[PDB]
Amino acid sequence: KFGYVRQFETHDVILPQCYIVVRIDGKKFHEFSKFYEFAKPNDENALKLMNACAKNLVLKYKNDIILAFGESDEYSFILKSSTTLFNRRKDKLATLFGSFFTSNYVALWAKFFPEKPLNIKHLPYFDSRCVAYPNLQTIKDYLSWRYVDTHINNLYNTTFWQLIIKCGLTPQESEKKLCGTFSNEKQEILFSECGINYNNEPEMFKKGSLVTRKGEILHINVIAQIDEL
Amino acid sequence: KFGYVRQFETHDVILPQCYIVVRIDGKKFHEFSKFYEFAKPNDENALKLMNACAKNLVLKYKNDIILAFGESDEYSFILKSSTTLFNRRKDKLATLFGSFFTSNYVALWAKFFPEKPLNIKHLPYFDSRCVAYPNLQTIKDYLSWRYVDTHINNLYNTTFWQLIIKCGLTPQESEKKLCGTFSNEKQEILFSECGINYNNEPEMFKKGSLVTRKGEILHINVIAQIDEL
Amino acid sequence: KFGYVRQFETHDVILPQCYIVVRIDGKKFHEFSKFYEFAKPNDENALKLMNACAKNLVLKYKNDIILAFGESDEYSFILKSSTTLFNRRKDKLATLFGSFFTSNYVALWAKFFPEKPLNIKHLPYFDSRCVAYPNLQTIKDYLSWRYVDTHINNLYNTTFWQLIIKCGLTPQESEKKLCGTFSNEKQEILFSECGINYNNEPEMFKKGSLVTRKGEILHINVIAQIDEL
Amino acid sequence: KFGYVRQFETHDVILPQCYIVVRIDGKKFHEFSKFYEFAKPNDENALKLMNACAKNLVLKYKNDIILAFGESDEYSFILKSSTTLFNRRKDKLATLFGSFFTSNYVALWAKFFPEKPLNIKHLPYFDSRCVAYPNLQTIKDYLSWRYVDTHINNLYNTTFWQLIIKCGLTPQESEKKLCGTFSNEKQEILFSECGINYNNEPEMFKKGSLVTRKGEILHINVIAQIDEL
Ligand SMILES: Nc1nc2c(ncn2[C@@H]2O[C@H](COP(=O)(O)OP(=O)(O)OP(=O)(O)O)[C@@H](O)[C@H]2O)c(=O)[nH]1
Ligand SMILES: Nc1nc2c(ncn2[C@@H]2O[C@H](COP(=O)(O)OP(=O)(O)OP(=O)(O)O)[C@@H](O)[C@H]2O)c(=O)[nH]1
Ligand SMILES: Nc1nc2c(ncn2[C@@H]2O[C@H](COP(=O)(O)OP(=O)(O)OP(=O)(O)O)[C@@H](O)[C@H]2O)c(=O)[nH]1
Ligand SMILES: Nc1nc2c(ncn2[C@@H]2O[C@H](COP(=O)(O)OP(=O)(O)OP(=O)(O)O)[C@@H](O)[C@H]2O)c(=O)[nH]1
Ligand SMILES: [Mg+2]
Ligand SMILES: [Mg+2]
Ligand SMILES: [Mg+2]
Ligand SMILES: [Mg+2]
Ligand SMILES: [Mg+2]
Ligand SMILES: [Mg+2]
Ligand SMILES: [Mg+2]
Ligand SMILES: [Mg+2]
Repeated sequence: KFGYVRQFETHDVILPQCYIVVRIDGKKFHEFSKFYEFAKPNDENALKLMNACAKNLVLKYKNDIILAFGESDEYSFILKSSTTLFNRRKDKLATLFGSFFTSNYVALWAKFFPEKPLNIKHLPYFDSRCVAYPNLQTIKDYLSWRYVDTHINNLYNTTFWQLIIKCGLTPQESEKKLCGTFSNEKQEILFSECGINYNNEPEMFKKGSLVTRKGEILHINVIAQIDEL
Repeated sequence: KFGYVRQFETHDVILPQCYIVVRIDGKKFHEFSKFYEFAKPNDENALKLMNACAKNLVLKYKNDIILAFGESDEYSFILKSSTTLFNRRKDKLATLFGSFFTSNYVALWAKFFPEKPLNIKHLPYFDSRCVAYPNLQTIKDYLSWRYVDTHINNLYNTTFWQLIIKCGLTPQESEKKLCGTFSNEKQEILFSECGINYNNEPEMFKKGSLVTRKGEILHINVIAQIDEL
Repeated sequence: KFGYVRQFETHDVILPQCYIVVRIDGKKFHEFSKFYEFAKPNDENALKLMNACAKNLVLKYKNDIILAFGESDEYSFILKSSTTLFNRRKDKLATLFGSFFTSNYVALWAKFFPEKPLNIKHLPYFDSRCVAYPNLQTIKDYLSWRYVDTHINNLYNTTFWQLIIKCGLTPQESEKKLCGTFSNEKQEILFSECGINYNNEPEMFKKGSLVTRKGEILHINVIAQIDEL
Repeated sequence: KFGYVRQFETHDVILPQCYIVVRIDGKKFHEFSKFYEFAKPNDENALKLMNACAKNLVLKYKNDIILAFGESDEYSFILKSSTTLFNRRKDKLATLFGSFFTSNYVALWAKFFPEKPLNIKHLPYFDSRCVAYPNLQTIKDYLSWRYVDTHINNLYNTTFWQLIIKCGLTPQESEKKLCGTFSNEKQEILFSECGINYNNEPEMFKKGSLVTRKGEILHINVIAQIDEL
């Protein structure tokens, strides 16, 4: 009857024998972490909750997910190249993982933050993406890339917010001080002038949250994913 | 450094000057509605909640949404043929609307169901799609199609469940009984044997839930949407 | 047995109810035309060959083509927004039109250039493209855009080559010479110094080449394609 | 000015680090070879024409092709997993090989068939396609799939037409006579009843036509393509 409109849709699928990354990146989590007054560069609970949602998800698809890695508002799920999940539908993959994740976020909020509840006008909601990785080397480098990303970001943010806190700086000059440095330089700027050793930093913050199937862990890259299969 | 993995993504975008439909349809909502013991054929609270999320979602993007229409676990949001929202990106449209709606559902569950709190192991989560409609007639027809679908379904399901309830039938001979029947025939099964008149069914069940901008109403297809532009 | 590799293909199609443009443009036609000594930026024979090919093509699909417009090495074919040809498929439409065209080119060459035969090492070969246009305006404007292009460029290159030919200019100072000018300014540069009038330039050069179904004509935009339906 | 129409085009490309195949299959080659009265089901000259074309094609892009394999009206060209050609664009790869090839066919037709020239109303034109293969296994299997199809088809069609030709059979009873047979059974039907030995059938008909870079060979699968890289 009016059914012909269904003609217009698109059911496109990810290429066979490719890994699938589904990545989830929270929308405006700058302002979102501002409103609920998160813990500044790093909120132990906010990050842990992310981990919770991620764990529940890889638990949910325990067969198709090799592992996951979370950063800020972001979390990444690796789908084995052989997966038939959702008949390899991009939309279904992305949207469904995202909704499920979002749903676990909202659900589990009460546990991690009895402090400040959700109000309404300001809510979490997340982006989701399907990315095709044809061979193992690429997935490995993808995962690495995220890991880099977290490393750099925590470094910069940490030595930035210490300067404001400890040395009383404004956002402008704390930036100029940090401009053009190295990884090591900032760690010195942390160690002497901010007076804090960066290795003494908690390990979930530096090296990011990596969920294998079930129980989850935090360390660098040694690719023993090579072994897990 | 590793950044070339971003080389693998796809930013594909809805063709310019096309109306957009972002459709949301809950996953495994049969099991969902069974576990929380929804009101079978129709749960007033459930549908209303759905409506709440919708109202908040067209509120959120006021500029780009013409209107929305909800059915069961489904909602359809129309975007204006000229919209730049999220730069016309399929992924972002779909996934973001999905997260948001979902987020809204889990938030407002506390409100609509003090009866049964959420547990965990059963959580609401929804699928999302983008569709591209090159002209007004098709988008119109689309909406029509949805409405038709809700009218037909509601009639079948209603005479089905009143057969089971009132006359104590098993699903099978209720199916074969209902098999190959017609409109007036179902409604006849309804009033005589099931002792209930169909026109007195709440309007929101029969004709579905239509969200215009801000507040929302429930009737058929008469295109007064044609006038609002 | 090995047949699974077939499952790797992609069957993607043009969104329904969109006019379709198929554009053909010959690769390296600068070097090509330079090799075969085409006449300056205007060769009656080459353009007539192109037109003949296109005439053959709209002859071939008389059912799906509204009309077609040639400029240089370019030819654009407008398929009706309703067409089901090749089931609306990109690969088939681009490559098949391209092939067909290329084949007619190479066929009818001996006709249009009995002067010089084809050699081998340099052969005509053409890029083809599929574009979707969701309504009338867009299509009209596309066509416009093309006609525009042919008109403008006919003027610029004409006066350029007269500056080189008649006035003995080198390209560089002919370019700085023509730089910044206007339409009638250029026509004057043509009329006084180079001794030719641009209104008597052949209407096929100026207003571009246009083929409706069957017989073909050259003028501007008066969109009388409006009526044909 | 009208330029916005260009914003409707589509740049979609092949996923990085995938072998590409460009396959070429002439539309309606049944009627073409019927019209030009080709040789039963194997025309030596037709095949070598096809071959010279593909050689010129691999010749043209010597950098990005591992090799090419032709069968009937078909030819397949394997592009290396790392290729940047046409910036990996679907449209350009398909249409360009399509057109070059078509051009080469029509050109070198003179050489291969001095017997009957091309006419007009019946002209060769070819469908072209792109396929992405994420790994060597699959590209190998692709090729295998092809060689398989040609071997199988050559036997079936050969004893088919020998049954028609020599024993005076009509297509129906040849079709049944051949129905459900095995390889060796068919070669029998060939040796006892049609009087011909399928071992002495020309290796270019049986084992297909394989172009490595430059000069080209006909044998089976022994993948020394593994070493050439
Ligand atoms: N305060 C605070 N913010 C966090 C924390 N974890 C993540 N975030 C926020 O999330 C951001 C991560 O980068 P983005 O995802 O690009 O920020 P975004 O603006 O929310 O996301 P987009 O709109 O997609 O660009 C940071 O700027 C933080 O503000 C945290 O533990 N504490
Ligand atoms: N009992 C009850 N069920 C509802 C209500 N609203 C929606 N539903 C359920 O939602 C379903 C709608 O159909 P689908 O969305 O295709 O069901 P689904 O199995 O969850 O979805 P998929 O797994 O993606 O195919 C119905 O079968 C209903 O059971 C309600 O108000 N009451
Ligand atoms: N000499 C001559 N050249 C022509 C004529 N018509 C078209 N051309 C050539 O066609 C070109 C038109 O632009 P393009 O199609 O972009 O040329 P191209 O660089 O060979 O094509 P691409 O590689 O696809 O960009 C001019 O540079 C001319 O060299 C003609 O009548 N005479
Ligand atoms: N007689 C003859 N036919 C050949 C030869 N080589 C290829 N063919 C034709 O090639 C065809 C291969 O299949 P297709 O190309 O799919 O046939 P088609 O109907 O012409 O093409 P499509 O419309 O694309 O399906 C066979 O039907 C043959 O008729 C040959 O050497 N001799
Ligand atoms: Mg973000
Ligand atoms: Mg981020
Ligand atoms: Mg559903
Ligand atoms: Mg449904
Ligand atoms: Mg060109
Ligand atoms: Mg041009
Ligand atoms: Mg064919
Ligand atoms: Mg074939």
